[PDB]
Amino acid sequence: CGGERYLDFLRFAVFVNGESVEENANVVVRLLIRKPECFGPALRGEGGS
Amino acid sequence: EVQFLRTDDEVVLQCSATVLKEQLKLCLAAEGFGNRLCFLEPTSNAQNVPPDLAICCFTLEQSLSVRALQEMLANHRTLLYGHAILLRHAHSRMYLSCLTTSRSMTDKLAFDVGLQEDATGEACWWTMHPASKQRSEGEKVRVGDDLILVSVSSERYLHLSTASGELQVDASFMQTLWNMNPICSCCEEGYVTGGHVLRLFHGHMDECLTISAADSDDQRR
Amino acid sequence: YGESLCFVQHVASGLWLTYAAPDPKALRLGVLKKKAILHQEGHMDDAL
Amino acid sequence: MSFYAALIDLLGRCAPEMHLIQAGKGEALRIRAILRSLVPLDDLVGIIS
Amino acid sequence: RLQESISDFYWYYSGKDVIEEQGKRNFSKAMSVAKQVFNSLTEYIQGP
Repeated sequence: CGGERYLDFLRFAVFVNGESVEENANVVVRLLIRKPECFGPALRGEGGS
Repeated sequence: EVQFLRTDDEVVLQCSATVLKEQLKLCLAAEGFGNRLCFLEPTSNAQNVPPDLAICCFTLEQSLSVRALQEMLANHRTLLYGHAILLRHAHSRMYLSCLTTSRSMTDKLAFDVGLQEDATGEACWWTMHPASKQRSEGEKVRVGDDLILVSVSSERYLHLSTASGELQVDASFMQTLWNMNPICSCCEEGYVTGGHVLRLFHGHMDECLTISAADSDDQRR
Repeated sequence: YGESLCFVQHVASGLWLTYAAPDPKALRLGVLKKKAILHQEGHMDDAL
Repeated sequence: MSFYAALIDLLGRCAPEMHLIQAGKGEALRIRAILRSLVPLDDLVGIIS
Repeated sequence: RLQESISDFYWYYSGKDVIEEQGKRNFSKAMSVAKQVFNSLTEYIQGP
């Protein structure tokens, strides 16, 4: 529940007027992969469904 | 005097693992011909079983900043943290790369680490990052430092995986500390050095030390 | 003071003062503390 | 379900625009490759099905 | 840190044939700061 609320904020930061803001999109993706736990128990890599 | 890693130097990528409370040191190795994938050669038992170091040596060909790498991709330096390095396999003359395939079943987000025939593309470039707060970006990389290698193309760490029963190296999102132990920096003309392949001649270039030919009765021993 | 880098060694055993390399899954607990141990090899950043 | 739907929505909006991919920009291609690795195509079809 | 930033800025315009107006203005202010740092370092050691 808490994670979804932060996800939609990043949705508005990277997508403006129907186009993707590449400056923000690249930063968010790199930040997300540096902390893989942001993807939930799934998409965890090892031991993750 | 503090040793600094420079280009054209031969190094070995060495990591550490825990096996039955024992610290086991492993070197990244690859055959090149017939098998592109990289494996781990143990070296802690070199007293009793010599490791196969002929396929563990890599040459630091280039070391560039991220912007310089981007510019050169569109078209003896000292190693600095945050730079991108190009590792060439000493034996097969191939380049260490983050392969797009994945033979592991435990990690779905991991990629195989292997050798690439050419240095083209960004899949064969790795960025060095400090493992601890002791070193910062832009500082010189010193011998014995723990490094964090990140693939430029895949944004994944050079990871040692212990999920299976064996020890395997792959490109995952979990970091792993590596040591770039130097092998040789600069060799004078002539002046035999360790790790070379040579012949031992007896007299005036007439007889040389050798074993029996193939399919011989003495089992070539 | 503040310039010399010192490695602490136990005289009787020869062990070096270093950290314990904290096990993962403990970072979520907020434990930035690293347990100090005496080890035969240690690490390169053991200087104090 | 809402978390992963929000997560997939965020990653989808982080994808580069078509004109960047057609231009062959290296950064755009790298980002799309990372996104494809995170979310396999078969899982997308399975959820829709 | 300033030198590394200037080096990165050069690589950004290395491919481009001509540096545009905004890039030149940012280069000018970076050089002005670099002049002061060099002058400050010079004042530290002179005397000598």
